[PDB]
Amino acid sequence: TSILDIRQGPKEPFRDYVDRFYKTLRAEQASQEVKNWMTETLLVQNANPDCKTILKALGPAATLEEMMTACQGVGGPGHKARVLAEAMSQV
Amino acid sequence: TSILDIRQGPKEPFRDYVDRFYKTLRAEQASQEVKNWMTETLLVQNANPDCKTILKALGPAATLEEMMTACQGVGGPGHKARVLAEAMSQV
Amino acid sequence: TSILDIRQGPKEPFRDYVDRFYKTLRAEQASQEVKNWMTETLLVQNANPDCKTILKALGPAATLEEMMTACQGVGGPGHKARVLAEAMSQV
Amino acid sequence: TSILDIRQGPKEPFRDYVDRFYKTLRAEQASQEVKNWMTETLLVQNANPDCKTILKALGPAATLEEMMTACQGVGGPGHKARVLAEAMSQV
Amino acid sequence: TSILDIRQGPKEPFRDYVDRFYKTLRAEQASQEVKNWMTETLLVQNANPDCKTILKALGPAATLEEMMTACQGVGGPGHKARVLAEAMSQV
Amino acid sequence: TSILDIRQGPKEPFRDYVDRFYKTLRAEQASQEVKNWMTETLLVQNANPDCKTILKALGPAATLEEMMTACQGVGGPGHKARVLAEAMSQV
Ligand SMILES: O=P(O)(O)O[C@H]1[C@H](OP(=O)(O)O)[C@@H](OP(=O)(O)O)[C@H](OP(=O)(O)O)[C@@H](OP(=O)(O)O)[C@H]1OP(=O)(O)O
Repeated sequence: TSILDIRQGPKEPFRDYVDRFYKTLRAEQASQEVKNWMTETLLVQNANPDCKTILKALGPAATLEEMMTACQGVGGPGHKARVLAEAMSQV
Repeated sequence: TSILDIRQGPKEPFRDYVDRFYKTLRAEQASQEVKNWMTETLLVQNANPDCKTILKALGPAATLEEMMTACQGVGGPGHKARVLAEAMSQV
Repeated sequence: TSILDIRQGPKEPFRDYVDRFYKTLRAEQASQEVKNWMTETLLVQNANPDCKTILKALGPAATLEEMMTACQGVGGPGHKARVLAEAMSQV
Repeated sequence: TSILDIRQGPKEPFRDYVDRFYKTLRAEQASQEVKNWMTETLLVQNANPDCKTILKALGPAATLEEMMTACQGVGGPGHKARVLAEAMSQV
Repeated sequence: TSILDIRQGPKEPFRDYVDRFYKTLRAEQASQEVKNWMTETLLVQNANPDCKTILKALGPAATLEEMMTACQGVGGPGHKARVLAEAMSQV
Repeated sequence: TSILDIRQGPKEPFRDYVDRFYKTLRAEQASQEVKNWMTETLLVQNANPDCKTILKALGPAATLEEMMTACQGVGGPGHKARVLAEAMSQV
């Protein structure tokens, strides 16, 4: 069980993914700075596309609470209705 | 396990979220007034968007039974059909 | 675990909700008449909107078998298709 | 646990419902003829609407294998697509 | 637990159904030729309609790997979208 | 439990499928080169159609991280909305 393998499922909510991410990070053989850099790269690098869109919309300099607050709607009725409406609109 | 971390899932019903909220609140090192203020801030602050819409519609001075009664339809067939209909209508 | 807290989930079928309702009612400190009045008030008062619509359509003087028979379709394919069709029709 | 209480869930497949029906019937205090009559009344009487439609379409003199074969499509993609198409068509 | 009772659920994937089919077949009191004939009759006879369509499309002289390969898409997004599109098209 | 039997479910995410694939591969009686060839044939050969489309789009010379990164969106809201939009568009 390594940190590079923690990938977000297509239907897994973002909070469970980040929970598994830090849980695996606490059990990884690496220094503190390396764990911080992994937090700044792999946590967003290994997300699902539906959340990588919103996380890419927040841009850099976004805190963890802002990311989780911005992605906790993915999956819910409003987000699915909006995504389907945009898909039918553009196609 | 802290109180600031209890966040509502995108598909979790509101009643389970408030149940976990008070369950974690009973096991938090804080005075009574602090627990009341946390109840008045974090419970609505850390909800999912689909319920934050209705809770924002009820406005302040709304009791817990009014919130739970107003949000227990989120997820059900009628709410999903209405949200999808509005999404197709505006887009 | 009190009787006032038994609320129907947005996706829970009506039969499971009434099962939990009577199960909790048998373990509540109240007289027989009080349990009957609770059966006549809270069981319909604390239902989800999708079932409160049909239970409101049956009106008073409706037996338990009539309620459960009228609400056991909520969630199924026909009910979801009809609700979505009405939502698209009115919007 | 009585036989009159075995009701089909809105999303439960017909085979699980009839399995619970006969399982409860084997543990009911009634004679053989009474169990046969219960099989001929309650098994179809206490089904969900989506299956009561097809079972009503088969009419009487239909065997158990014909009922289960006719209702094992309820829930699947084809049945949901057809029901939704008819709902959008009539509304 | 007999072999005639193993029926595919409306939402069960074909691989789980055939797994239960052979698992029950190994524990059935019948000769080898009888088990082969049961494999050639009941495995396709007792499938759900959504898979009986594709298995009927493959025709006879189709191997097990061809059946499972042809039916492993039932349920997935592409198959549901195609079935719904055809349902809306014909209705 | 053989390696030829590990097939991806219609709703199983790709990461769970490849996890079971390597887990079963580590417990298979075969040399290293044979396990590598099995990795280069069966892992893509025995996928579901929704992922075989994207894996066929990546073409050969694609690494495992590229495959998993390209298929982790299958199932999510965006992929389902896009597939449904294309299905309604072509039909
Ligand atoms: O009433 P159901 O037949 O069980 O329909 C559900 C429902 O889909 P729809 O509301 O779009 O019909 C779920 O949607 P949610 O609101 O839970 O999001 C969806 O789950 P996904 O969100 O993952 O799409 C799930 O689909 P799946 O089979 O892929 O789990 C699908 O169930 P059926 O596909 O069995 O209809």
